[PDB]
This record gives sequence, C-alpha cells and structure tokens, in this order.
Amino acid sequence: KIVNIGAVLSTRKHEQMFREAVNQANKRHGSWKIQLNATSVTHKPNAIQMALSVCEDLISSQVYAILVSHPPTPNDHFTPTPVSYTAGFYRIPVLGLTTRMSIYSDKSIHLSFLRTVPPYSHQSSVWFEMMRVYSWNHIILLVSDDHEGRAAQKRLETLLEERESKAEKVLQFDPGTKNVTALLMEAKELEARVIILSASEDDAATVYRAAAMLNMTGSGYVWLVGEREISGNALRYAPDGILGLQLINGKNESAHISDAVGVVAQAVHELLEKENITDPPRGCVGNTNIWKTGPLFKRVLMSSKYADGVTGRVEFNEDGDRKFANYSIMNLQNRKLVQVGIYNGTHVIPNDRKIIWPGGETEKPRGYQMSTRLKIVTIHQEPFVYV
Amino acid sequence: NVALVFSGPAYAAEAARLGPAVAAAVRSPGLDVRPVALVLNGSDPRSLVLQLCDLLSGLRVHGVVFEDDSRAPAVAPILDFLSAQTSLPIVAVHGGAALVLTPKEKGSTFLQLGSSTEQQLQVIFEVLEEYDWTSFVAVTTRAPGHRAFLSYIEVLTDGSLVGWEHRGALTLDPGAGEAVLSAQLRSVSAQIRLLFCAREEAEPVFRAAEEAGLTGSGYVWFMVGPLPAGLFAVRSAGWRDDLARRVAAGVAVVARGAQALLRDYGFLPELGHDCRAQNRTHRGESLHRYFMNITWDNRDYSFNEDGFLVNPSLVVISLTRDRTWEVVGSWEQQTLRLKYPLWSRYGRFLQPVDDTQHLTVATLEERPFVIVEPADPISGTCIRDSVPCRSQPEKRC
Amino acid sequence: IDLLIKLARTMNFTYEVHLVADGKFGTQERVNNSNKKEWNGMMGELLSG
Repeated sequence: KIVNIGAVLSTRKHEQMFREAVNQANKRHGSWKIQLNATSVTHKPNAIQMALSVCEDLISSQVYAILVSHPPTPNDHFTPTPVSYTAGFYRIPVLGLTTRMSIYSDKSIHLSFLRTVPPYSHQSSVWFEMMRVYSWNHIILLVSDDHEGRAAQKRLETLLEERESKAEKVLQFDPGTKNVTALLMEAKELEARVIILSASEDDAATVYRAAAMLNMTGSGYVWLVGEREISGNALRYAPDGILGLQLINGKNESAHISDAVGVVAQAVHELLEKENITDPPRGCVGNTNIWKTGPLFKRVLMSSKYADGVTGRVEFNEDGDRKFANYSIMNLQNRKLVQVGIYNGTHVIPNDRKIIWPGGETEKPRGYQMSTRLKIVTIHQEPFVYV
Repeated sequence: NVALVFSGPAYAAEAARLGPAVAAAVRSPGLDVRPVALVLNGSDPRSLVLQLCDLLSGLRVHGVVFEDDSRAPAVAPILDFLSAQTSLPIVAVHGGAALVLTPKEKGSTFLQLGSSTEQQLQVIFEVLEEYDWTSFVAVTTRAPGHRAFLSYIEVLTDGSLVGWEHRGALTLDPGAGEAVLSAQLRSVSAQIRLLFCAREEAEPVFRAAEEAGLTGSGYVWFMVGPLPAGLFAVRSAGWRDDLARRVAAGVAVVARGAQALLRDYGFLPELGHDCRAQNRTHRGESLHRYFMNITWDNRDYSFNEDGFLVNPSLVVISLTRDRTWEVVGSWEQQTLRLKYPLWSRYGRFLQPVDDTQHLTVATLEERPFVIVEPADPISGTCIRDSVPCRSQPEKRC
Repeated sequence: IDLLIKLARTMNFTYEVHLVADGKFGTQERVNNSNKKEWNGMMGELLSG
C-alpha cells in the first residue's frame, strides 16, 4: 500500500529536508502506489538506550531499511553499532553513512551493512599510485597495533608484492603510546626516508614531537600521511612538508542523505515481481521467525547502478563500499593546505602552484642513502675460515 | 549475588526448583549464592534488556548464567554488547549462546563453553588415521570463516611420516540446481568428504546429495559446524552433562573467578549494579585478566584472552540405523581413546563400494621377500612405504 | 676472509665481521604456534637485518 523506510539522523533539523527528499516519490520509478515516508527520529544521546529506541520506534513502523548517521559529538562508532545488531537480529538489510571504520567490513560480526563511504583502509590504494609516479621504491611505515592499523598494513603489503616485493621495515606500537622514541631510533638506520604514518588523530602528535628532536623534519625526508593525522591537534606540531590526503565529498551530510534515498527508492521498484514479497515483521511484541526474502533484498542493493549524485559512480563491491571516491591530494605550504592533485581511481595531477618539501627544498628528494658500512656473518670451516 | 537467567518456556518449569538445589551443592568461603528463577519468553530483545537492567538495579547481581532451548545463535551478540557495556561477566553454558564468536568487542567479559573450528578440525584427523582413512576430500561453500578453514588443513598433513593427499571443490550454491550441483560433485578423487557449511544450507545440499547418488553405505561424511548414512560430528559434550551439572558448572567459574580478586583484597565491584543511572562508564580494568587458571571436577577450564574455552572435552558422535546421535568414542585431554575395537578395515563404520572387488589375501614372513616390523608408536599408524598386516590381533607394517 | 678483502678494496666499502649465534647453516622449520615457518642460522640473520 505504502512504502516506508526508516532512518535515524543527527538532529531533527536534519529531518526537515529528509521528508522533502522522500515526498518526491510520486515523480520516481513506478509511481503506482509508493508513498515514501521519512519515519525518522533523532538518535538518543546515549547509544545504550538506542536498543530501547528501535524495537518500539523502527520495527513498529514497518521499516525495510535503516539509515544511521554520525552524531555531532566526536564519538567512536557509537551510533552504527546498536542499529547493526538490532537490524542483523531480524536479517533486515541496513545501510549507514559517514561510518569510516574497518570493523564493519567483516560479516562475522556485522552480517548486513552497506556503507556508501569507504573506510580509512582504502587510503593505502592512493599511497601505492601516489608514490609510483614519484619514483619511490621501498618504504618504512609506522602502524598502530589495533584492528584499524593492521587493516591498512595488510592491504599495502598485498598490493606492493606485484611491484617491489615487500617494504623495508614495518614498525608497530601500542595505541596508548606516550614518549616512545625507541622505535624511531632504528628508523634512521635503514636509508628509506619515505616514512608513512598510520597512527590515530592524537597518537600522531607524539610521533611528530618525538621525531622533531631527532632532526627528522629536515631535507631529504618525505611524509605520506592519512587523513586522520591532519585535522585537530595533528595540524599543530607538524612537519612543514606533510603530503596528507583528504576526501572531496566527505563530511557532506546533505548530499549523502539525498543520494542514499535514491538507490533505496530505485531498489524497491526492481523488487516488485511475482516472487515472494512478504513484508518485514511488524512490531516487537512477538517476532521470532525471519522473513525469507530479506537476504534477497540485500543482494539487490549491492548490484544497483545509480548513475547520478556523486558524478554517477554509485557502485558496490561484495561489501558496502564506494568506488572511485575523489580524494584531492593535499599539500601543506606554510599553514595553507593547497591541493596538488586529484584522485579518481587513476592518479591525475592538476598541479596547482608548486610543491614544497620538508626543509624548504623545492626539487623532490630521493628516498635512498648508500651505506659503505656492512656487517658480515661467517662460520667455522677449517680450510675456509679458521677461528 | 549471581543472576540465573533462563530463556524459553521449556526451562520455565525447572527454573523454580533449580534455585535451592545449587545453593548447597557448591560453597565458597566468604560468599553467598541466591539463585533466582526467570520466566521470560520470546525471541524479541525487550525483556532481555528491560528486566535484566532492572535486575541489576533490583537485586544487585554480578555474574550471569545463560541457557537456551532452541538452536538460534542470534541472541549471543545481544549480551556480548551488554557484557562490554556494564562490565558484567556473562557466561553461557549451553544452547544458542555457545557457538564461538570472533572477533569480540574490546573490554568485554563474555565467555563461552564451546570449541572453535580450529580445535574441532584437529580431532577429526586422528579419527581418520585411527582407521587408516588417508583418502579424504575437503568441500565447503560460502561461509563466514572459510578463510581459516582451508588455512589449517594443509598444515596438519605437512609433517608426519604418514603420507596424505588433498582434494576438494570450491563452493556449492543451493539455488544453482540439483543438476548443476550433481555435475560439480563428479570431480572427486577420494571416498571421504569433510563438510563445513551453514545449517540452513546444509539440508538442501544433503537433499541434492541423493540426487547424485553420493549417499550410499560406501561413503562417510564429517560435519564441522535426508541425512546420509554414517554421519559424524563433534559437539563438545553438547548432549552430555544433562542440566544439573551445567548450571553447577556455570556458577563454579563465577564463584571461583570472583574470589581471584577477593583473596588479594576485600573489594566488591558494583559497576554492573546500574545501567542508565550513571552517565559515565570509563571505570574499567582487569576485565579479562582473570579466568585463566580454572580447575573444577578434575578438569581444566582455562580461557583465552579472546574469551572462549581452550581446554575442552571433545566427544565424537556417530549415526545409527535408527536415526539417532550416539557417542561411539571418547577424548580425555588429548588421549584419543576410541571404543568399539578397530579391527580390520571396510567392515566397521564403512563398507566397500563393491563387495565382489574386496578380497582377502594371506602372507608369511620371509626376510628378503616379506618383512614385518611393528607399527610406529609415536603416531600409532604404520609408516610410509608400507601397508598394514593384522596378525591373526595387532597391527604391523 | 682473503677473498673478502679483495672485494672491499675493489668496490670501496668497509666491513665488520661477526660469527653466527646459533652455529648452523640454515633450514626452514615450523614454530610451535600454527605453521608460520621461519629460517635459522646464517639464512635467518640476513633476512632479519
């Protein structure tokens, strides 16, 4: 009779245009009986009570999918967690936005989740091509020891095998690091100077201060850094030549909300056929059995080719991820983040202005330093090596 | 206080009588146990979060024993989040909340009395080598953890003097069709197949198994996670201990686990006594440092950092003609004790495909022609470049 | 050792000799955990660094 989709947003003020987005269901596919309704509610400030604000709020309103948004407070994946557990309990497909975490990429814990924003683990794909057009061979990388840190490290090693075998030295450290310069002492013993950092937004500050006292910010050094180690306290106490990345359409809630409803509305139209179209369970008083067509509906959303919105590249892989997301490589020039290129899957360099490297050097330094001191292992063989 | 929560109307009747029964069964110095009976029913997550939080504020309980009747494992993550939220150690003895779940949330205390697939896979191989079942096939389909399923297979046969061989398909699709599934099962080079697949998809692949005719008495199957003859599985005392021992076992871990901090100093952690009253929950430490040296009923119950049992008591279960699950062998802390004496081959728990092509031969011992040496005691199997010879009994190469 | 001196003089590098710790030549074996094989001896000190 009426098609209603559930969604939880940051604030009720952000639901005003959400009704506007869904009220245009008359001028969409089908246009026979679909009457899209917002059915939205502001999230509870405490994520624990969210389990008490879904069964009596979302499932009670005959929802097919749920949208979860990042809260204004800088929380750590507090909002998308209870929704996924509740939605996964009934096997109803769920899709979130602005969820930049790598713990949603495995189906062992989150069976159904289709986010339209790629996580931090996809930055390593940029780093492969970004350093390839600059003639850089091998790297040394500092990676935090957690679930997020190892996610990027595993991807980079897998890709680098086909080009230059492995890296030079992978150094790991605890996520609660505080004045740990022991691992950095052996960093300047491997003639790499291509240090790639993947720490947190607050742990990277310790690395910059620790490395500054070892004159690691001078000429001949380059830094490839992710987005998390730029904003906030990381911008202060930073090398004058950071080549950190970013995202073009990231942190744009209005565009994502409009784009998210487009595929969902289009997905409902394609499911209208002669097969089982049994509605999801209604209410949370008594609901034990699971609808059969739920797994089928999730598959439809994965293979939806929506050629509109963010340059019309709305495609999903076997998991819920964005493809060809624009990154807009950023360069720091005297407290002035200046773009020096764009990314669209294949590296493109609209080199606005020029590139400044740490120490004030103009031309790009190499990442090599020949060593004339060698260490040699020998064994005791009588005719060959006496002792 | 220790909370006793029972899910399902089946346990409602026995819940009332189980309270005082375990109060005097197990006693600890300086502790008191007051079991309670809960009658909550329904798979909806309404009473599991409203009553339980009210129970924490009501009776001020710490330590929860959970058991369920049906085989639905969807309720395990519900309390896993709650365990990591209010720092309440919740242990489930058997039922839906018994399958190993990885990864777990950081700063959690949920514990399970179950066996992982890596632990389950190693005990299958000793069954194969006991009856000289070197030939095997590893077949599986789209599974949440098939990545490590094959990763642990090749490492078991890498060593040892006995020579193994490997063969296996890639995946099976229930919606492909009976004809499609039958065609893809023709590429085999052995007689034994190991199965690791979801419960829902297990039935269609078994129904399609009879379509291809691969369900005779000449073949056997192993289930890792209509029913062909000769089915094997491991449940880790799933059908054993009845019910009284399980509830007693669950409270034993909590009572002795709580005393780990009590002996050092007298402290009563009431962090789990409230759910929403306090807006802060940063206070938390030593959540999983304990529960690592556990001994009870002349058994070891050590738990790993992840939060799952690492020293279980595995038991093998077979199938009889009356379509029943019965324990045939045993396993007591890496002893591999099998009952039903294993004499001859292709006559016990397995039959030849063709009787007319199974014939017996006789031999003697002549030093340059036929050499007889005893079996290898290190592995209990005959060495490579040799065949068994039962002296009509024992087993010799 | 006599061959080592000739290479250094011809190729202009400086060396620093030290014997092996274990006392072996090199082979691949499996650690006690899982089957992640590792080297040993002179083959296990060149790869480590």
